[PDB]
Amino acid sequence: SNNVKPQVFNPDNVMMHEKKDGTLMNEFTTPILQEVMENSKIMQLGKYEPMEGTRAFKLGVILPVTKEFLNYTYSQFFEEMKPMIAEAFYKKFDEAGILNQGNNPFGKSIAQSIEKTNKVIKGDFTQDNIIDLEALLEDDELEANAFISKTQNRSLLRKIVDPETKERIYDRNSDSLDGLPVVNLKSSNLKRGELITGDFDKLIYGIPQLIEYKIDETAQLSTVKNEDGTPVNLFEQDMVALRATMHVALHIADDKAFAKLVPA
Amino acid sequence: SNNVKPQVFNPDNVMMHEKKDGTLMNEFTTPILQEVMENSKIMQLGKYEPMEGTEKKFTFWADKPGAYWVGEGQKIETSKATWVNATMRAFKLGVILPVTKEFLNYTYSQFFEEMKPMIAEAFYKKFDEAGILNQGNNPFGKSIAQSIEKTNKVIKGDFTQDNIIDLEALLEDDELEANAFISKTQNRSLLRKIVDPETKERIYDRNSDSLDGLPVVNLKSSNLKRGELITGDFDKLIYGIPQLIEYKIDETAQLSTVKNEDGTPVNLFEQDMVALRATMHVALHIADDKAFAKLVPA
Amino acid sequence: EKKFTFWADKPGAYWVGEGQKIETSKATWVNATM
Amino acid sequence: IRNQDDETRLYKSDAMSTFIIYDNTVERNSIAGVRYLRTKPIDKTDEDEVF
Repeated sequence: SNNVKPQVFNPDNVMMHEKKDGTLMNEFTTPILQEVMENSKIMQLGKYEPMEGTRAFKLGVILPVTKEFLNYTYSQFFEEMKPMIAEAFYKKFDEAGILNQGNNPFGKSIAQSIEKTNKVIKGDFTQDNIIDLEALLEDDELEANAFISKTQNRSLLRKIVDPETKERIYDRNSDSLDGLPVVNLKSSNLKRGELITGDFDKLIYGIPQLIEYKIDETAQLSTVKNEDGTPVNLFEQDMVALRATMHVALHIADDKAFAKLVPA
Repeated sequence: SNNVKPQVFNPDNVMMHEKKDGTLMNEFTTPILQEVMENSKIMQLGKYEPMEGTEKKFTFWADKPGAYWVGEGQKIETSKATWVNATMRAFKLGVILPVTKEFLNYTYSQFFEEMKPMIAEAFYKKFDEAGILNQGNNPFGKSIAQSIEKTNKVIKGDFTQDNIIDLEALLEDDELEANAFISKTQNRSLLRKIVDPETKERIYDRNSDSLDGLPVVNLKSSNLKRGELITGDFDKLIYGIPQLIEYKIDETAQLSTVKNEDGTPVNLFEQDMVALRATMHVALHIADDKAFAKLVPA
Repeated sequence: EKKFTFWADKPGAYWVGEGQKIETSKATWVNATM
Repeated sequence: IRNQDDETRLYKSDAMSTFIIYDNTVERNSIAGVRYLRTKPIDKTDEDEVF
């Protein structure tokens, strides 16, 4: 466009070579992934279901980039970013299926299963409360398969020792509690003192369409307005965008197979 | 927003996997086409003309020199030749079919391939009804029905050996001979029940679809009424096709003619849609407005 | 029991001036059962 | 390849569509080879991107 000051976008999601203050990221050193890539927990715990068609829903995102940014600041951006989109989808799916958060489209979730069956234990972390949590499952002939926890509570788990064998019930190196593997959730919605468990073979998922990536240079982005309010034209403004889409489907075969421990 | 309900469009031309009541159309048995695909009757009867550009020029002799008896040693009078020019231009047919990605993956994977025939058929019919009947917003300033209107070369009355002979004679009154008939299949009932009282032979072949020895072509259009019949020297009807049906599928552009529920134009990329565009260039020319005649019920 | 599906609407077509906006049209089908 | 007519045949493989994955050791034995090709009709209707 004819604006010589950098283009203000609404929302400000477009990547730019020149900051609002006019700083130019020339000779810019490539970032590094100081944190490890996260992985989908319900895809780790749950049972895969061969599917076509069906109930699924579509995840998607579009990342717009200024072609000056794509030429001078960081040429390999799109290739380095595909892992990061896949992570964002995994976190969105996990948060919907487990915690019933993020405007989940399904009418099914572990949080709803637990809230329906009222299979909740009020209490602090103790060997007796861990056993009670497991017994809420074995009452209905179902045996716990794994634990889901906020990583920030290992400080509580290390303080529990079996008064018979006089040893730690929690193996901090194996990250397994009472012999069962504990998976960690990075999401902000699962609180410090909360722990979830169930026979995750009763949680079923499917993926009709794996992540699809298209890169385009001539679409219009009606969802992003120029400062003047006109929609962004990729070609006309010399800009590029990447579209990612995915389909996921979720089913819970037995909603009594999950139990939750929560602070009193 | 995270609004997961499916997008309503206006007009409702977009194909979709999900009905807005929440039904998904899995296990969809693809429709089977019953009816036969119709050919262009203009391409059947008329004369083709190779046409590279969007326009074509014709030139014909018009005047031929006289001749004089001259006495021995008299001055030989001069004479003169003359020519005339005519021209024809092309017009573009087209249509677009919009389809949602999810439909085109989970309901009808082959959908665009089974549309190409029906699009070709729709183009042919649009062309026939334009050139023959001057119907359907004829782009050309030319047509059979319009030549008939300017010449008033119309016979009034019932299908009879009398009127059909008169109809064909109306062409040789201009030194032209009829070459075929255009009729509505509804009326072969009438043609089937007319017989010569003298030779006691029928004028219409029910077996060969020949009327008075000339071939009959049937229109499927509803504009040509049962009681109406058309004839002409169809070698005088010239048509050209600068560009055969081109198909292009697009995954990225905008369709302004279809609007979202909120009134925004449909963006194919940003909405994850696919659309098929078909276009064709066709040209039509009446070489002699007098070469056509029509029989109409009184 | 038997079930059939037939094409029920043919897509329209339009005459379009030089660079005029081409309009859209839709096919349709109907279901029958025996 | 051992042909259907039971004969040993030798065919060149295009460089733009073939590559080999080698053992990481200094010996670099070839572990596995791959070939991949775009499959298309000549009418170029739609998605060229199937391999």
